[PDB]
Amino acid sequence: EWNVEKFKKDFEVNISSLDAREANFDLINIDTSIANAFRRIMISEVPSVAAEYVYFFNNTSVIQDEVLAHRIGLVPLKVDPDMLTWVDSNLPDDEKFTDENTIVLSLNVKCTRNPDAPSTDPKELYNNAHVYARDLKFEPQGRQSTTFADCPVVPADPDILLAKLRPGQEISLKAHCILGIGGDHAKFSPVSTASYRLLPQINILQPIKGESARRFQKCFPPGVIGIDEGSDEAYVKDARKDTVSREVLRYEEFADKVKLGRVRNHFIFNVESAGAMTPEEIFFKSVRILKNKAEYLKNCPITQ
Amino acid sequence: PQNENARAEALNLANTDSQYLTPTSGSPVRGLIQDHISAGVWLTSKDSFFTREQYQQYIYGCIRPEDGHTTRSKIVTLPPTIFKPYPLWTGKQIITTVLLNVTPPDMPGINLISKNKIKNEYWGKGSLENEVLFKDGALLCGILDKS
Amino acid sequence: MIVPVRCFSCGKVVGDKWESYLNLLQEDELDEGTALSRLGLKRYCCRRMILTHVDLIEKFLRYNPLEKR
Amino acid sequence: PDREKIKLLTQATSEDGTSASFQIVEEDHTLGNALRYVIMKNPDVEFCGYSIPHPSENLLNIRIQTYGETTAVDALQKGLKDLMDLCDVVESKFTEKIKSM
Amino acid sequence: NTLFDDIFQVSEVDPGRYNKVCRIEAASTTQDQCKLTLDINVELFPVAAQDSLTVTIASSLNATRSWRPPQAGDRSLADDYDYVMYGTAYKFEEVSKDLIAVYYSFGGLLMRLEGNYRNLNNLKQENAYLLIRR
Ligand SMILES: [Zn+2]
Repeated sequence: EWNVEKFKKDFEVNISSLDAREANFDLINIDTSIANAFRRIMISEVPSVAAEYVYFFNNTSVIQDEVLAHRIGLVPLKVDPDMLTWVDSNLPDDEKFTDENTIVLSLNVKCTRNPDAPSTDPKELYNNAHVYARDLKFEPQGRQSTTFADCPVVPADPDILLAKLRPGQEISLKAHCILGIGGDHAKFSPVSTASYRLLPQINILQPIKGESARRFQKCFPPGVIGIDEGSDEAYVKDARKDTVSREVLRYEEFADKVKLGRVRNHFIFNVESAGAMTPEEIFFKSVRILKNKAEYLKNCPITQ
Repeated sequence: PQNENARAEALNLANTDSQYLTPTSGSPVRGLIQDHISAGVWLTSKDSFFTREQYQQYIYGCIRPEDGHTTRSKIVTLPPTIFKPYPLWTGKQIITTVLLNVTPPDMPGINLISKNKIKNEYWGKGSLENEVLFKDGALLCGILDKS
Repeated sequence: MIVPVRCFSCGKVVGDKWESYLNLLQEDELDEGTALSRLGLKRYCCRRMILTHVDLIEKFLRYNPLEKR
Repeated sequence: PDREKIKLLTQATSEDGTSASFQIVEEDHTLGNALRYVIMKNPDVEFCGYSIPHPSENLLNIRIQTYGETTAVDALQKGLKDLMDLCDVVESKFTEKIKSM
Repeated sequence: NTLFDDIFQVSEVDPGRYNKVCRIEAASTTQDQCKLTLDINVELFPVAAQDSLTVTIASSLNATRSWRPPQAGDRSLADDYDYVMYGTAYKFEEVSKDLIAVYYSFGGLLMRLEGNYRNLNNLKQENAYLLIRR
């Protein structure tokens, strides 16, 4: 018999490492269907912000307009969503873009020549030769230009190379950054890699003590198999550190003396962020999306 | 075609149905080709077992009453081949259930004693898994090949 | 042409690690493998991204119809 | 209230009234497998499964066959009501362990 | 009610390239001419060589519409034995004078019992339960 309160009794969480970008946490005594659901939402549902409409005024660079526009879209912006409302597609462009729906980023770079002794460095030989993500100047407009006062729009990674130029060439554009989801375009992904790995199980059938224990220990990563003494059997110190290479099974002396399985209930999640939200926030929102999905169907009329 | 006489012809004479047997030798020219043949050898194998949840899923996965696949207006299901300890269905039982829901209820089940491409020696000692046996529309012996 | 923004396979930003990689090979005199490790590229997909990058843009730029000679 | 989301396929619904197929738009395995799992925990549900007619068309079909004293509509309503409570349990335990850290 | 009951001695347990099934070769401890060949799911009910198995054939368990999963307070004939299988009789073979051998199928898992007196009780029925103890 399974109850939602009986699940609360057995369900456990274990945080191994929680960095500013990546969090490694475990979900103990939960079903595959729930663990897989969170991973799917933490890569599809999770949305973000980024350029969408690049308006070019001039581009004398070697990099084609389409390519340069696509590169700006790919550059992640250190912009927290919820600050922006969702844009409506049916009404025209004059009503479509507002101070609540759109963020404007301008790029105005002109390359010139500089006198220096000559292989010679491009930063020495020319001025404004390399166009970086940091060169996308934030332009606040309309009703709210005070809401982004203590929050300036800056790309998450500024040193990203956008274009390379030679004297005479120029880039003049107005990029319209909007709110979108990762399912539409990868340029909206919030997390890098959200994946889980099942806890490896090493079922030792025989004691296999002695020099064979030292041979068995070399088949698994260093911090997995621990030996007490020459006797006292051969135990598993940390089965979590195992890579699951099945190296132990390709030896006649161990092929029948050991079994390699898993703990179906135990999940080892690894979540790295793109930079917009913290890895915890991304997981929390994933659980909140699954709950909201079930809630939306609960308060809904079952037609026909 | 732009008229009903030409429609009727393309639906009853030149269609694609009434063409299971070529008139050259009266042999079949219709059947599954690669993944399905390899899938069948595995699904109808003795080692293939399925839980109530798994079994019913495989049934509705291929038979949808709403698309008019059924002949009984309710998906009929066979009892498990293993009752105790855990209720389990065999792979061959899925093949029996698919026929039980697609063949007419008014007519009796199919009776056929055929053979397989895979010799009994491959399935171990004393197996009869080469002899394809259908008794009252029930796969009781043998796997299903390209044959 | 230039270093791609993000790894084709997973999506880890690689565009900021091209010039830094050449500095680890020139000044630091390290091997290809250790240089990529210091940049924070452990997945072989992210590893090949920079390691296998040609950078034809430097060859392409030498043809400039806007400056004499 | 939007009527396109949930629809009762009368061409498969029992005259009265345990077995019946439901068709949900803009849904797949995500809700599908989770919902049939919860519906199957019901002691009155005889048969339950989910089926996606085709990947290109945004449809999700869920069949609920029960024993007596409960309609398929009630079994679906219980399934949705239990999944909501299940998610509350997950959300409550996660908040507690964040503080416990 | 019951149709057959006897205690058998296992002489062979062969997997035969199967990870979960085994072909059991047995002989009756009471009757001399009685022999058994049965496929069992060794994963659930393991059988070892030189073992005493109480194999029993029953018609039902003491009119049913369909099988239902167990629910609190349900009593069955299966509660007395460890491993229970449901199958059908498909072939009736006669071996020389007085000896008769029956063929059963528990969904691919085949059984071949050889005897003489069971000709009356053992009949080709689309419903025959096989129950094993110890
Ligand atoms: Zn990568």
